[PDB]
Amino acid sequence: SMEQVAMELRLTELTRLLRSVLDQLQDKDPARIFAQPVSLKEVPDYLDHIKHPMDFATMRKRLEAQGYKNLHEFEEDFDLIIDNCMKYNARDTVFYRAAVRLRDQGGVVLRQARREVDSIG
Ligand code: NA
Repeated sequence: SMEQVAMELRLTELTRLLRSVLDQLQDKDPARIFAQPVSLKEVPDYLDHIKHPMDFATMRKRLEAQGYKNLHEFEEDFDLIIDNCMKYNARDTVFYRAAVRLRDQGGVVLRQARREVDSIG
């Protein structure tokens, strides 16, 4: 059907907006602390602490499969990256502090994305 292709035109265009948003969030992490999953060989207890790991490469694979049906789903994943990191690492660490900064800088980008997704549809 034609409707399915119009929805697909919108899921596709959402993906195009989310890709720009992802690239912009990932520029606020020049250290690349959040680029790839935490290594279970280097952190073998990780899953005893964090039940849903997330990272930017994993978000990108989902994005490129058109796996985000709305901005809420995308934001949930971004907040995992931040939230996992602030739980696992102590407050006085470079990692915990990188997450705070990412969150703060990410907020501005996400605020305007919520407007563009509402505005365009
Ligand atoms: Na903690």
